[PDB]
Parts: sequence; structure tokens; C-alpha cells
Amino acid sequence: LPSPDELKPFPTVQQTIFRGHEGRVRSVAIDPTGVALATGGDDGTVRVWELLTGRQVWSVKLNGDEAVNTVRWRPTKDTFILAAAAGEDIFLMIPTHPSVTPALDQASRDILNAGFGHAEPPGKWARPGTRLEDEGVLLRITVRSTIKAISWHRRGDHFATVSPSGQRSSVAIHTLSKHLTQIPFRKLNGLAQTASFHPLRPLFFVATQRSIRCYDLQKLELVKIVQPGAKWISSFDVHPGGDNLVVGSYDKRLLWHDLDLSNRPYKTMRFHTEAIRAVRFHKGGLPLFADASDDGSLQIFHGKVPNDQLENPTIVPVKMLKGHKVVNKLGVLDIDWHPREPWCVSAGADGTARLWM
Amino acid sequence: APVAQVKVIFTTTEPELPESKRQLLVPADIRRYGLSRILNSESMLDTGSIPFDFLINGSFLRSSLEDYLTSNGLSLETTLTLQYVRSLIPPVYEASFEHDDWVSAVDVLSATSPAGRWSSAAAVQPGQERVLSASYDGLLRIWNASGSVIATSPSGSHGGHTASIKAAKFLTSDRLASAGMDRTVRVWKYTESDHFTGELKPTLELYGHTGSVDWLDVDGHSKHILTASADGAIGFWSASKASAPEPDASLLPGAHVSTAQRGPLGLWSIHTAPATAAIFDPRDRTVAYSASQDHTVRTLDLTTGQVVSTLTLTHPLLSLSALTRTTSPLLAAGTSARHITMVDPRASSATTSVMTLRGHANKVVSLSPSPENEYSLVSGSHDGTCRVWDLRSVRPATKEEGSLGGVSEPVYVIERESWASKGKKKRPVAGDGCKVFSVVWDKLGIFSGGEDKKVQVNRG
Ligand SMILES: [Mg+2]
Repeated sequence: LPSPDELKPFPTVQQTIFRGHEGRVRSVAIDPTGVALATGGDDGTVRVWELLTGRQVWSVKLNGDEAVNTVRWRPTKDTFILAAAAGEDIFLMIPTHPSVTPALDQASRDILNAGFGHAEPPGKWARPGTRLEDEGVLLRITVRSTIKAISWHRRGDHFATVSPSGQRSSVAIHTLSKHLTQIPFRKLNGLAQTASFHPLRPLFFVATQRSIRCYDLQKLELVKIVQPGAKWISSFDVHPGGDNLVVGSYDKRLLWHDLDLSNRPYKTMRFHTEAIRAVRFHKGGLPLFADASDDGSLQIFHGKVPNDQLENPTIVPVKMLKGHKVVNKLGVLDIDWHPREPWCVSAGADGTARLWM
Repeated sequence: APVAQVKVIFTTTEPELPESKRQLLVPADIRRYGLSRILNSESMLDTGSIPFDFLINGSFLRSSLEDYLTSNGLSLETTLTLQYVRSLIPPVYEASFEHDDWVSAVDVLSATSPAGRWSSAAAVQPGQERVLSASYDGLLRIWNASGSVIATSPSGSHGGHTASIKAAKFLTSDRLASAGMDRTVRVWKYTESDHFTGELKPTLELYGHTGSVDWLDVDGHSKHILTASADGAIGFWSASKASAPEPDASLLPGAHVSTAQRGPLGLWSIHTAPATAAIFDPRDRTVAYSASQDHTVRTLDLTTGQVVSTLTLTHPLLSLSALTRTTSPLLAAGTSARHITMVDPRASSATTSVMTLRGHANKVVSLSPSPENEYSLVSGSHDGTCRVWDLRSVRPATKEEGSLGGVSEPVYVIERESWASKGKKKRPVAGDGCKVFSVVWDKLGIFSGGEDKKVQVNRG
């Protein structure tokens, strides 16, 4: 009901461009401290950047033949560990960065080494080789099929990977402190697209093409099935309070789910002429979320979760961000918010990452 | 015939006028042109051709006097108090210093520059001033008048910086200070055999910060250094090995936890976000001001190492600068929200009477005050431009801030000559190839370095 003018602050302008990648930038991720950006793309390189200036401070080529599909930081500030998926491997590395003191390096290495010696398998843990080791890449985890999604648990000892063509092994939970990889959900039936942990509870969301399955992690049992009513789900994100979802789809529908009231969508939002590639909630208290589409644009929304005063979520579109160039019918592929500020970064098929504020 | 006239009262800040001749009858249709030759008359000040501008209640006079009267609620027999000022001699492009990488920092060693004055009170210079340039390649460079490199800092392999340099300033003609992504602050000694040959040798390696050291202020009299770092801490340092404590050995490049290695006199983690600025108070060296992305300006008592005051603005702060008015302390704070905020450190929060400098289209990451006009200063932004401000120019705020405080607009815009050279009338988006990282205003000129790998010189 309110107008965008009353709903400040939200990003309106392009302010920093990250250049260096060749081919599509498939993923973007800002470090836990909001100081650095991480990117991965077609050229199979992972690149870490000085966020506001847009300076590349570190990079590594993990695999010559495989593009980096996704990059996700470990959400802990006591370490500086970055995860990257290329092909069927997961790489855990410590980017060379001014924040990495001798102390922080050691703390990070200890976290990566702890699992060692804990008494076609789901996961293969090993050193990645001297070349990658020299650049700070310390672990390679090999799963059965190509990885399209990485999702950390907030405490940073668990992370999930999703391989849409892995069939029975499409969804894996990895435990860092044990170097353990499990396939805990065996009749999931449908093509797993992505997954996420829960911000406050021991729950786990798995998105298939048409629905999102919610699991009890303690019992490994299905609790409920969220029904977005989309023909192909591309992405979803959980609100920090754990009771709300935004869902993106190739059908071009953006969906808000009020989990407390029903398993069907509360609102359906169509602001794109092409498929939606990614959705992301701001995780630091600002009532904002955004979607990314192949039409080259990002739509920023005002989204307030229900409370005392609010019987329903207040959803108001505030700004559409344009600037990414569409290449081969691909536009914006990934989004991430700053931990505290109303700033978002976008992954572009045009070979760039762009900072908006 | 008696043309319609306006009564005016001339007043000024700049030495002035005899009170006998300050009130005057003047043609209502007159303009800035006519009013300044009246000021340049035999009668008034007998200055032949000094160009003047005129401020009326905080606004410059771009049209005739009557137009101002009708624009407002004045009645053409209202007495206008026009305060006249020197017209800004436009700082046009003059030269560029080419680098192979991004220029992160800029500073000038001149007779009037702070380091030059400290030097006189070790050597001093006549017509041979030096320009210091830090680069993301990790090397400092010293330039002279004709834009040629006199000296260059040694690489990391030889005791130099082992990462990109973020900030660097002249302490004196004798000593430099620099900081960067290697979490160190390095004190240098500059020697010049002859005026086209120089040398930089590391005096101290200073350890302390847990992240990139991005901001640097120095005092050449006491040999002290202020630093703001991404770790959210403000560092207070001595540039002499004698008064500098021993380092935290865990922060040393040796640990797996030649040049003397030392620590800070004070390192205070007073911010919940990257510390973007830290400067000495112009009036009192015992006092320091810090600015950070946590939206706060904090005042530091250096002798006790305590936060005696905290000011909380609306937006993240990326740059800070101190002004003389010593009638009061006055700071300029560059914001990530593309504007500047003028503040008095002890306010606790911004009153309705707060001044804002608008015009920039990107992050303002650098600031420098005018050497000759106390009321003026220059800003450096990621939009690729440098904007000159006159704090005497001020109007009420519009619906932009919903009529909160007052707003000043630039009196000049220094464009990036690298971009302007192409003749294109379409600007880089997001400061694509032209971001400005550092600007310094000296009487020798306005020097600005940035992403375009150039130190750009502007002067009248
Ligand atoms: Mg609940």
C-alpha cells in the first residue's frame, strides 16, 4: 500500500563494476564481514574482490574444463573460508586477503583439517593437488554429479550441495568437522534444483521443479511440502525469521510464501519478460528482497514480514535495476545482499559483476 | 532619465571597504558583471580587474538584481546585503602522471603544504616541490614539476610493501608514511642526491591492524601517525623507532600462528564496520576524529585513548576532513550515499540545522580543504570527478531530504581528463574506468589520482 518514497532505503543506482571474468559470471557472494566479494564463472576461475572499489585482490583457476557454477562463503567470521563448485567437485579455499592474518589463516586451516582421519562413495575428500594447494585451495570434495547449488548451515560445519542429475544422490549434506558426506533423503522423487538450511531451526528445504520439501534434520523426516504452483522452480530464499519464502521460477513468477498460514503462495509477482534466475532476502534486518531475470534486470522489492500490526506481508516493488547486458538470452544470474547495508551485487552473463546501492 | 534602482549594502570576508562607501544606489537591471566593475572602480576598491561573485542570503547572483527581488518576497525598495567574494579561478586540466596501475593515494610536498611547514620548523624547498603517488602495485613514487619519476620505493622483496598501498602522506620532506593491504604502516626516509634522482629507504615496519589499512593522517611536528582500517580500529603510531613499542609477533610475516619492526601507541577497535577515516584535529593534536561505515563520527582523546563523543549519521561514511572554523570544530564527512555531510563532532546526532553537499553521483572517498579559502574544499568521488565546494553557498533543502537542513551545490566540477579526451558526450557508468581514489588541494594545484592510472593536475 505505501509508495516507494516512504520505503527508503533501497538501492537505486549502479556504482561499481567488477571486470576480469571471461564469459558469464555465474555466481556472486559477499564475505561475512561485508568487505569482499566472491565470483565464479565460465572461465573456471574464482575471483575475490575489494567490494567498494571493485579491485581484484585474489583469483584461482580450479578446473580448466569446468566452469564455476556457484561460490558461497562459510558464514563464520572466525575464519575466512570460501567454497566453490565446479563440475562434480567442491573446493574449500582460503583467499589471499588483507583480512587474513597469520592467526586467521591458521584458524581457517584448522577448521579444514579437523575432519581428517575420522573413523562412487557420496563424497571423496582429498587434497586438490600442489598447484591448487599453493594458491590456498586445501580441500576437494568429489560428489557424483554436477553441482548447481551450495548452501551453508549458519554455524558453518554443515553445507549442502545439489546435483539435479544425481538422481538418488541429487542432494548431499556435508559435515566439515568429520569430512563426511551423506545422502540422507532417498525418496525425493522429482528433480532437485537447489536447497537451503533454516536460519533458526533444525529444518531443511529442498526445491524440486514444482515444490519445496521441508525436512526435520534431526529425524530426517518430511514435515511439510510447500507448493509454489510453478512449472519449474529456479531458486528460493528463506527470510532470517524462518517463516517466509520467496520463490523464483523459469515460468517468470515470483512467489512469496507465508508459511504460517498456508503452503500456497501469498502473492504472485510478474515483473520480467524472461525467466527468473535468482532471489535473495536481505539478511540484516532491512525489509528488502530482489529477483534476477534473463531480461537483464533486477527488481528490488520492499518486503515486510507479518507482526503485531501486520496481518499479512507488506510487499511493494520499489525499484528495477538496469545496466547488465543480455548475452545469448541470459541476463542476471545471481544476487547477494550486504550483511547490513541496502546494497546488492549481481552476477552478469555479460562477464561482469555489478554493485548497486 | 532615472532608471529604476536598487539599494545595496556591500559587505565581505576578504580584505575591505570603507563604511563610507559600502551602501550604494545601483541600477536594478545590473548583473554580476556590472556589480564587480563597480567594485573594481576608482571609487570603491581601485582593483583593476578582480572578478567578484555575489552572495545574497546564501545564494549566488546569476541574473539581474531585480530578478532576485521578484523571485523572493522583496519589493524593489528592499535593501539588499550583497557579500562579495573572489571568483574562483577555474582549476583547468594541466597535466597527468602516468602509472602502470591504479593510483590509490596522492600528496604534495610544497612550501605551503603541511609537511613543508613542519620541515621549516628537516630541509626546505624553493621551486622544487614533490608529488607522492601510491599505487595498487605496492609501490610509492615521487614526482617533480615536469612529471618525471625521481624516486621509487623498493619492492616487497627488498623491505617495501608486499601488497597494494591504500594511503600515503608526507610527514616532512625528510620522512614519509604509507599503509596498505599488507596490514603494515611503513615509515620512509627520502633523500635526494640531485633534483632528478632520489631514494626511499624503509625506517619502520608497523604492525597492529587485523585488516587493510585504508586511511592515513600524519603530524610532522611530533612524528605521529593516525590510521583507519577495515578491522574497525583506529591506530595511533609514532614514526620514530625510539618511542614505538614492540610488535605483536603473531602479526609478523614470519609467524605461522632487516628493517626494524614496531607496534602502535594505541589501537582502538571503536567501530562495528570498516573504519574509513582518521584525522588529527587541526586545533588540538591531542584530539582525533574517526569516520566509518558504521554511520558514526567518533572523537578520540589520544592521551587517554577514550571515546569522549559519538556522532551517528544516517549513512556509511567513507571520508573525513577537518576545517578551521577555530571559532568551532567543523568536519566534512563523505558518504556512500553520494553526498557530503557537514558536522560538529559533539552534536550526538544531526540537528535540523545540518548542511549537505550534493552533486556527486557515486561514493565520496576523499576530501581536502582549500589552502587559501577557509570556506572552500574539494571532494574526490568514484563518479570520476572532483567537485569544488563553497560552504558560503547554501540553500534550503527540497523534497530531496523533505526540507531537512540546507544544501550546497558545487561551484566547479573537475572532470576526468582521460575520459574527456575521447570527445565522447557519454559518461562512464559507475566510474567504470575513471574512479577517483584520492585528491589533495595545494596552492601548487589540485592533484587527483585514481582508477585511470593517472595523477591528474588542475590549476588556474
Ligand atoms: Mg514462527
